[PDB]
Amino acid sequence: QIPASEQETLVRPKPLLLKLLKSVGAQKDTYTMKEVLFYLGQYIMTKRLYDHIVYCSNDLLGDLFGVPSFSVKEHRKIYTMIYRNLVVV
Ligand SMILES: CC(C)(C)C[C@@H]1N[C@@H](C(=O)NCCN)[C@H](c2cccc(Cl)c2F)[C@]12C(=O)Nc1cc(Cl)ccc12
Repeated sequence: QIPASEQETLVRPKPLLLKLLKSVGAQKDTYTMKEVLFYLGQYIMTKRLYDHIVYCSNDLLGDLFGVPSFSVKEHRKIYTMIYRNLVVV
């Protein structure tokens, strides 16, 4: 059910993820996970990979996550895919 505390986690995205974030406006070295989820979420809507599965097999999101798609309901899984592209602060 995940803890609310997780969204407060401070993180430094690796180069590729930092590249995705910068496309929806991000301009920081370090982010809170809340910011990361919001910016990735706008990356997903503005680019219609979602309308409850997200389709990214032909996008760098797909490259960063290592999957051609994923269910937006699987939060623990999404969290694990995101941490592979960042370092905690
Ligand atoms: C464009 C969108 C797909 C509708 C946005 C997404 N909506 C959220 C959700 O759970 N919707 C169910 C309805 N309650 C989802 C989400 C929110 C908070 C934590 C997690 Cl792990 C999460 F998955 C969301 C998000 O906010 N950011 C985000 C980032 C990635 Cl990489 C995948 C999915 C998301």
